[PDB]
Amino acid sequence: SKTILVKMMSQAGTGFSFNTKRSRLREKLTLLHYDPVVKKKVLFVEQKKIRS
Amino acid sequence: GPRALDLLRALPRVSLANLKPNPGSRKPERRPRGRRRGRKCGRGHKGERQRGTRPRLGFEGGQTPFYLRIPKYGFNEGHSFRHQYQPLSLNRLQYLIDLGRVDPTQPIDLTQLVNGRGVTIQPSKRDYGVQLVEEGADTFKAKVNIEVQMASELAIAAIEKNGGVVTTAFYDPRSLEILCKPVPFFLRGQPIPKRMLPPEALVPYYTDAKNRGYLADPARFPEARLELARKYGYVLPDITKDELFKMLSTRKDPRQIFFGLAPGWVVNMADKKILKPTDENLLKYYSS
Amino acid sequence: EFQSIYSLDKLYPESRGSDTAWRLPDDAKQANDIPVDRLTISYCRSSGKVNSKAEVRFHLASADWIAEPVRLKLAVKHKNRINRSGELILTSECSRYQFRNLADCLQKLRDMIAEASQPAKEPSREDAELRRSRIENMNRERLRKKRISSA
Amino acid sequence: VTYFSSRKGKRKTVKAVIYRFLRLHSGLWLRRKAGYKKKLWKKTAARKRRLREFVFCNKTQSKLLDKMTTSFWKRRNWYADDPYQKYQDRTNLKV
Amino acid sequence: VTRVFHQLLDMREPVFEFVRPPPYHPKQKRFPHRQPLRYLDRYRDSHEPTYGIY
RNA sequence: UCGGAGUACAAAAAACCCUCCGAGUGAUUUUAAUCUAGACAAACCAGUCAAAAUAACCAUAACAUCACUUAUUGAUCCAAAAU
Ligand SMILES: [K+]
Ligand SMILES: [Mg+2]
Ligand SMILES: [Mg+2]
Ligand SMILES: [Mg+2]
Ligand SMILES: [Mg+2]
Ligand SMILES: [Mg+2]
Ligand SMILES: [Mg+2]
Ligand SMILES: [Mg+2]
Ligand SMILES: [Mg+2]
Ligand SMILES: [Mg+2]
Ligand SMILES: [Mg+2]
Repeated sequence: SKTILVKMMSQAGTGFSFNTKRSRLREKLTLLHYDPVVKKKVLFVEQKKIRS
Repeated sequence: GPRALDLLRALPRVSLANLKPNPGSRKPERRPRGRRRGRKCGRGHKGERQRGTRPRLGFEGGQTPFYLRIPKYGFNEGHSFRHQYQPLSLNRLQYLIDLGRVDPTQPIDLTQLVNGRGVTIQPSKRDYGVQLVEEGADTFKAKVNIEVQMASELAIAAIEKNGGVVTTAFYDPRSLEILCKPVPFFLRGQPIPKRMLPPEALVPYYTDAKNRGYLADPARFPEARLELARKYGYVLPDITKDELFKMLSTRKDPRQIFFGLAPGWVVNMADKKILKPTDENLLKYYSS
Repeated sequence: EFQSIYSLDKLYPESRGSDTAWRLPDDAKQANDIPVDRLTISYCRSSGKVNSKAEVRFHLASADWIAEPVRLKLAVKHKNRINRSGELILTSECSRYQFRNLADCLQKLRDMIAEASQPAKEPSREDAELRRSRIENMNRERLRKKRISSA
Repeated sequence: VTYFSSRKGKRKTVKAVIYRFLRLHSGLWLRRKAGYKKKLWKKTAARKRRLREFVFCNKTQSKLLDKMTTSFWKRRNWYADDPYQKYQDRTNLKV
Repeated sequence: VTRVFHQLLDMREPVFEFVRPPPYHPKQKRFPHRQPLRYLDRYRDSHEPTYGIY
């Protein structure tokens, strides 16, 4: 079992990306992070795969 | 006064036979001769010490050096193109006037400051003039018409309180070298060239009336001057009613370097005469 | 007498006289706020942290450059700064240069008058100390509820 | 370090030092932490903050870098809008 | 309370304030080692820049 | 190369081609912010903690947890990606 590193972009329109380690067999991940640009919790979705 | 001169009458005459250097001025040299400095001469015993083949400076013996394991960042990125301004404090400006180094009767600009040994400008080291700082704004009681290359809000307010005039002008390094050292330029036998325009980066600074820019619209100066007077709570003097209004209103054309001189003029210092061109193309080029 | 295509006369044709830049347009701003000639300005320098204390003192009752409703609202809100003799005292300690200290006092005085001048200006706020102040005030009203003949 | 050059005979400088160090007029040198751009997802929030901070160099490192650069970089510079302009001079140093 | 000092006691009202001790800092070293750039700001006397001979 | 126990009996440090265990990652969601006093550690490079303050959300909310929890990792340059 190998994990995948994916970059998540904010859904608030601001440009903010933080990488998160994810299991390969899992589907697309969607979290609730906290971007300082808007100073409020906003939805984050998986955008790109960078490292395995 | 010099009571030691009385002692010299009794002592013999001073000649080359009896002269001694000041004690301690010449430390003696140590040569590698004798038991002490001998058989090793202060080098060591074997290795790269005694044979003089130690590595370069900053090499830690195969290990990555300290100056190579630090990531590059731009601290001196483009430093050779950043503009530098020599600071002039109002404490020093007051000091120069009190000692007669400069005079407020005559208009003061960068040239008069250099001749007064107030500030030294090196055009080669990317110096674009003198900036006025507000270190001595509280004790500034002089009334001058000073022209600098950069000014602060408090420095301008302090001068305008006494009834002075502050104006900021831009000088190209080609022109600034001529301005700071006029006499050496006049000995090069070349016509006075036009002063170049500020670059696109420095246009807003010299165009706004808040900085008293030389290229600013004069109609907005009186309203900008009163804003400073209101802000700092000092009554704005009526400069037009002073007897030195003609001197205080003197300015320079943006294409002009010195007071009363024009581009294209050749100063023949030997004959104390000024030469002027006559051709239409020469006059147009030096006046456009 | 030298003129070029970049001269001020040829760049701004509307204003050409050299006396234009030194006029005094008193008519443009006739409000004449803060007539500092009637304000008592005192400077006290403390050298050791070096700062210049600049204080502005004036009589609130006789200050005729403010309206009557504004004059009394200053006393209601800023009654903590009012001296015994009715002299409103404002003090600054921010900058070392006394020019900036006096400028800060004038700007602070403008804000005091500006917010008090507007009848509709009545902002409110909630603070951490406001919560306990309300609670300690509510608690002392519990004991006050008894109503029997007093002295 | 070339103590004596073959063209003018003066003392050369090492361009590696200037590209990654800043010299304040007080003698202190400034540098970035090593590894402030590598594997950020792996490091904690506190560790990333520590690596993003400017740091000073001790006496031996400061003395070493003064013998590797010429005297042009030790001059007093008055830059316009320089963030480090206020850090040039030392103050209240009781040694 | 204010009227008591003025009308009754004929006294200028004294006003106090709660003053905390100043923050503690270590002795300043000539060459700070692995310290942030803000190390100089702790021992600064005033934020107004002070020019010397200039 | 990195961690734990003994050698190293009671502050720290302390070696061997010395004696025994491990690590070169998984599981889960509580997805873990910004800024700064003072310190441990250390040749250097690195590593660690951390009050106050600000924002987040019970509207006066910062330790991600578990597996001996301790180790689960790599400096510049350079290259690629949105910056
Ligand atoms: K010897
Ligand atoms: Mg010797
Ligand atoms: Mg010798
Ligand atoms: Mg011998
Ligand atoms: Mg031998
Ligand atoms: Mg040997
Ligand atoms: Mg090797
Ligand atoms: Mg210089
Ligand atoms: Mg220690
Ligand atoms: Mg806290
Ligand atoms: Mg290399």
